[PDB]
Amino acid sequence: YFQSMSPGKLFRQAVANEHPLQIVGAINAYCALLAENVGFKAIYLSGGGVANTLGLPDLGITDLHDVLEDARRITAATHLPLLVDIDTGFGGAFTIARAIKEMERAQVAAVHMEDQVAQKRCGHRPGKELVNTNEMVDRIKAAVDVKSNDFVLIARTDAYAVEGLKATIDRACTYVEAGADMIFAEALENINDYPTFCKAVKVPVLANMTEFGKTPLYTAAQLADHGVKMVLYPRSADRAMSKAALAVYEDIKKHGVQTASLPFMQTREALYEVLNYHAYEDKLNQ
Amino acid sequence: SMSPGKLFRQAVANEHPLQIVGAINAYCALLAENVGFKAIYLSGGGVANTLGLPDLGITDLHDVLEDARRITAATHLPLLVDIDTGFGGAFTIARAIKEMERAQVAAVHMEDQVAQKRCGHRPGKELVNTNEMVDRIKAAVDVKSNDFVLIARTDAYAVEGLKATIDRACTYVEAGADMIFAEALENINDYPTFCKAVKVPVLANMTEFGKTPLYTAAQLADHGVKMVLYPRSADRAMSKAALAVYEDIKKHGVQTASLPFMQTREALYEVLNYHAYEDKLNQLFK
Amino acid sequence: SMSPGKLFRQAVANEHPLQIVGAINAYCALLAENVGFKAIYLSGGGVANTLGLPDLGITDLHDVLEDARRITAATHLPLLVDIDTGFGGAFTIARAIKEMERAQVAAVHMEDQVAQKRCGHRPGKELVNTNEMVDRIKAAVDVKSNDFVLIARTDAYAVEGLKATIDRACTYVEAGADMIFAEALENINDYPTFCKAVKVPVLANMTEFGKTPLYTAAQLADHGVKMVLYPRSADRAMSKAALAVYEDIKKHGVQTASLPFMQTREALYEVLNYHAYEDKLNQLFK
Amino acid sequence: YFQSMSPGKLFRQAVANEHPLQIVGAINAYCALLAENVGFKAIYLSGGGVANTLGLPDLGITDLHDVLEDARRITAATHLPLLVDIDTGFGGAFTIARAIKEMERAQVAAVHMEDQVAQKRCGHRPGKELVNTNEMVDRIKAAVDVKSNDFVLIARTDAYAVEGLKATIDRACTYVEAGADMIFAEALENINDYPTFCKAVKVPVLANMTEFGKTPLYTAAQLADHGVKMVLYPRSADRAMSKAALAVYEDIKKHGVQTASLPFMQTREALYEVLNYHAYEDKLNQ
Ligand SMILES: C[C@](O)(C(=O)O)[C@H](CC(=O)O)C(=O)O
Ligand SMILES: C[C@](O)(C(=O)O)[C@H](CC(=O)O)C(=O)O
Ligand SMILES: C[C@](O)(C(=O)O)[C@H](CC(=O)O)C(=O)O
Ligand SMILES: C[C@](O)(C(=O)O)[C@H](CC(=O)O)C(=O)O
Ligand SMILES: [Cl-]
Ligand SMILES: [Cl-]
Ligand SMILES: [Cl-]
Ligand SMILES: [Cl-]
Ligand SMILES: [Cl-]
Ligand SMILES: [Cl-]
Ligand SMILES: [Cl-]
Ligand SMILES: [Cl-]
Ligand SMILES: [Cl-]
Ligand SMILES: [Cl-]
Ligand SMILES: [Cl-]
Ligand SMILES: [Cl-]
Ligand SMILES: [Cl-]
Ligand SMILES: [Cl-]
Ligand SMILES: [Cl-]
Ligand SMILES: [Cl-]
Ligand SMILES: [Mg+2]
Ligand SMILES: [Mg+2]
Ligand SMILES: [Mg+2]
Ligand SMILES: [Mg+2]
Repeated sequence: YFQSMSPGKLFRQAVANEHPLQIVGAINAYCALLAENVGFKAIYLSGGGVANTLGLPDLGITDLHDVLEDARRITAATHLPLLVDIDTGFGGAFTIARAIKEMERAQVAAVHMEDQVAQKRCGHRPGKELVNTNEMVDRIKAAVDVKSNDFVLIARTDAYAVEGLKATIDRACTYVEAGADMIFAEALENINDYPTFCKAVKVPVLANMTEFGKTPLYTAAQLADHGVKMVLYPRSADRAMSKAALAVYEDIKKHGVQTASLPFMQTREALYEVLNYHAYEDKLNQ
Repeated sequence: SMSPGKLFRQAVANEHPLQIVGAINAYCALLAENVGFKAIYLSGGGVANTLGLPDLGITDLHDVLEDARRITAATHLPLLVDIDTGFGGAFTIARAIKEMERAQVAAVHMEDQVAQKRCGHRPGKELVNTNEMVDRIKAAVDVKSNDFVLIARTDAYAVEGLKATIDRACTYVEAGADMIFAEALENINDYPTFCKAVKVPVLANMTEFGKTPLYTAAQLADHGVKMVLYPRSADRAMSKAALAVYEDIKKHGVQTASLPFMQTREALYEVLNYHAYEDKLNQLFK
Repeated sequence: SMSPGKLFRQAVANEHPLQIVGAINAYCALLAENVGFKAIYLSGGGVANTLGLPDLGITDLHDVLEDARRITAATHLPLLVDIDTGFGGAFTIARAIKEMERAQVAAVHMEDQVAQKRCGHRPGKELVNTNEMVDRIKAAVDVKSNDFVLIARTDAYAVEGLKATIDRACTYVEAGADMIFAEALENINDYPTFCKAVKVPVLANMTEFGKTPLYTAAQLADHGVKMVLYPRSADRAMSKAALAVYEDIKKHGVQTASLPFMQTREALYEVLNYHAYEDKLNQLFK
Repeated sequence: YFQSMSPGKLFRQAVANEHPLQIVGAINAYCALLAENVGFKAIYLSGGGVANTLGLPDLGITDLHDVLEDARRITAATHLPLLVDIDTGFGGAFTIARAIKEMERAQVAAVHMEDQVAQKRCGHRPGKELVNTNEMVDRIKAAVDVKSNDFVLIARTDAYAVEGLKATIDRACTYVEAGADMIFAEALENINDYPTFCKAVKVPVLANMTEFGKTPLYTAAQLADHGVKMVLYPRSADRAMSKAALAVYEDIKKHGVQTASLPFMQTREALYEVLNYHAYEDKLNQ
């Protein structure tokens, strides 16, 4: 409306307005513009996406700055509310506080922080270990301490795969008590566990619709009918982009020319429309 | 021991001709490397457009430098970087060259448009006079290392005709440019006379949706061309793929129909060389 | 609820006159805040010089933006930022304003020099015509929020005389500048006629080693000035102190003679508010 | 000589040439230019300095990017070899590897990494705890794995204050066996412990000459005569700069003008000489 809303308020309103809110991963500002064009009401900056786009595996190598810089580029280009993955907060209480404040300064609408172990030994192997409830509570309190009211903290639990449904609900509920605004859980293997989950935690729940993992793909409607308020598509666009890029590279290498690839390329014209190119080049000219 | 610039010069000498493919980010550069390209490119229009900006000279040294650094962190494959008109006067050009060298960049191209430049394939470009471009080149050559490659790009063809273009190119070589970028030549039969006149290696720009027909690398080489550039080819396909995934999710409430068009986790793991990470930990911490 | 720009406008209205002190970094801004200044300044010459560059328009939006962000992260004290001539054309100026707003900056000043600008106190400045500066201002006003302060700076005095300067300033106000920066006026008696003619608040630049005698804030206010700027004062003393410590260590093999000239750990801890950190941990994790 | 030496080689050579090498802290590029002018042969980027200059306490809040960005600005301005504080490496093996590679890419000559605990619990209080020898060995091996031969890794031990001389020597020796190039220890309370220390570890030893701690100030000559190859002055310049800045701020606030401060300010002329201003403004002019 005519209030000029804060990013967090826009996010909360998008969640309330949609049934459910679909949030799509965008690796850069241009992809966010594409999503906006299609009509999505919220967008997402994946941590794994930030790492992988740098040519790094998703092993917690990236820091606040890697993510912050990708987030800033996106929010500069669109007012569509952005949810940002900040992993485990990048360090202790003061680093978490810095992350929240910097994300808010970057006009980000929401972040999710998770309950994985962060600060393992130097030569410590990759794995799927959870911190205790109390430790995650501390992380949340560090975040809640400095956030504005409108800004959305989503607490993400990875407990489901490891601990089962009951333990997950207990954590999620404790996380809400600590001040989390919403809850991020993996796609439950059984759609009919959602009503119990959503009713227990009270706050809006996000379901993560990842491909090529251990989790099934339900429709947004199905998920909403079972109590879910947000559905996330974290890497979907990016996996298709990579296949397309690879195919173009192979085409050029094999054939000495990109002719066969032409039908698979967005046109200059469509690119110009997404950028509003003509309302620059033409619009203002000597 | 072998500098980026040296690797570039050697790639140019070894290949007939050297295909240089655009990569917008480090992951795309890894894809190109996997396919077996010998040099990669950071497009200025790509830098701008990926930020959601038109290619109108809004971006500065920092926008481009940051994208270049992310790519060279991930690969030793020699990178050619678009630095437009050098981002300002002599001192800015000098800063650009030194920063590009510090970022392990192999080559740059700088062009002879007036400051507020456009795509070389667009109508209504203004050129600086030969003397002014000479000054730009001199500023660059004054601070570059010997191995580092300065490519002088001329946009003169559309505006001044083939003869004037060749004269500029030749003057640019005399001023110390290492190679020539012959932008938006409309006919394969422009190349032999161009390439014979300038002597130094010449790049032909095989961009789509422009003023050039798409000739093969062999055809271009047979006409005296040493480098063929594919500046945005991968990027255009990526955008269409992203858009298609976004439409799928919006229309169908789920990304199932998109799955066949996505790179697999396995292929992603291979391109990131994920297993070398586990390997390294076993190597060092055992 | 109260925007940076609003805090700035209010500081200007409340003080007689508002003293604005240069701070090169966040720690200097904290020192100024401690002393009780109501507004702070990020000098363009300071941005350049601190990088080891001359103040010749080599720096870009990113150099300045990064220094501005570091300061505003540390303090809510309203910050005025030097954006030179806007770093390029209309679209660059628009980007600068939006980025400055995103960085929580309160005010900017933009001047009427030609692109490759110098210190306003140096001989041999070239000015753009009034019309061109008007265009610059319009580009800025078009995208700014209402609260955000655009200060139009004129360097015309040395080149064109007092009368021409006032005419420009007045045209700049008509174009939408909020306040006026009257650079390098040589005599206190230039101010009353200047300030009365332009109406909007006027800043006088009390820089050292320039073309201006150093008048008191009271004297300047009595002549109709609303803001007095001390752009590099702290920075010049810091450099002499650093140099003196370096000479001490080099000459004497030890820094003993320098100890009396060093801030104590205690004072440093107070300015950082170090104890609030321990306090916060006790508050939250008990 | 006429070889064009790598930064690390320049550092090694500076250490070998001097008796001992004095390395002075510089918070920014301009301070590094001042040190170079005075005649120092190596410079230092303090971690505490990076944090404090951001207005942050030295509590491990800063990351690789905060330090990297300050390091890049310095090395852009001078070829004087820079030693950079990278704390405990900013995370596990892969983060350490990234830190080394990025520091090398930034033309840094040397880093020091320490044996403090890093990855404490979220709401975990500030303190002076050491990791076990084995853990630091792992950190060193992570670093040595990716560094170039010439690049200098200095292993820093904080064991002295906590564990005594004997335990410190044992750690230092183990650190050298793991591949550290040099050793950083606090100022030993007894100058005559240095010969034993230096003879046991073999590699060059740095003594840290901090003010206002628990460590005494010996002269460079005294330290060198006892076996020490490097003496560090980490914050000295910066503490004097802060006192000078504060004094200028108080002057302007108290007196309404900076006249009393003038004798304590570096002149425009001296600033111009350090920057080589005249060989820009004059040197190249239309
Ligand atoms: C959402 C996620 O955490 C991410 O890093 O984007 C991933 C999603 C994915 O790529 O499978 C996750 O850890 O599930
Ligand atoms: C090569 C180019 O300079 C670019 O910035 O990618 C462009 C390509 C394009 O617009 O398709 C150009 O100006 O030719
Ligand atoms: C205020 C100023 O614009 C600056 O960039 O600090 C300078 C100050 C100076 O050079 O002393 C100016 O141009 O007046
Ligand atoms: C060298 C040091 O580690 C630093 O962070 O610069 C400090 C020095 C100091 O400021 O006392 C330290 O921890 O001793
Ligand atoms: Cl991965
Ligand atoms: Cl916007
Ligand atoms: Cl920001
Ligand atoms: Cl609840
Ligand atoms: Cl465009
Ligand atoms: Cl590499
Ligand atoms: Cl040549
Ligand atoms: Cl690896
Ligand atoms: Cl200067
Ligand atoms: Cl604050
Ligand atoms: Cl007005
Ligand atoms: Cl605090
Ligand atoms: Cl501290
Ligand atoms: Cl240099
Ligand atoms: Cl770099
Ligand atoms: Cl030994
Ligand atoms: Mg993630
Ligand atoms: Mg371009
Ligand atoms: Mg200035
Ligand atoms: Mg430190």
